[PDB]
Amino acid sequence: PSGKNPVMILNELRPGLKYDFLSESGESHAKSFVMSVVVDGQFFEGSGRNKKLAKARAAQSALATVFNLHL
RNA sequence: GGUAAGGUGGGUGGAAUCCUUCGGGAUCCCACCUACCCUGCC
Repeated sequence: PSGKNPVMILNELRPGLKYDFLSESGESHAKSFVMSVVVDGQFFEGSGRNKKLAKARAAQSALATVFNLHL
């Protein structure tokens, strides 16, 4: 699969970044997680119900800002 | 007992960029399978 997230778009348009996962909360049926990034020296964040959703949110923010575009 | 929703681990497969002595190296994503955790309905 070529991908399903804004993560791969960013990582193909302009790679050269770092990511930092952050802790979780809630019960197993309402669980949440978060994922942050450092791109071009900027910083971004994005929580979600799972690890992929977190990175998709944070990477979409990192993309739109650093790329001066939108998803 | 059956039915449905979400999360995590493990295994396998698929996919992209960068570098390369073309043997390889680095970065990175997804799906499937299996097990586990947990909630809703009847």
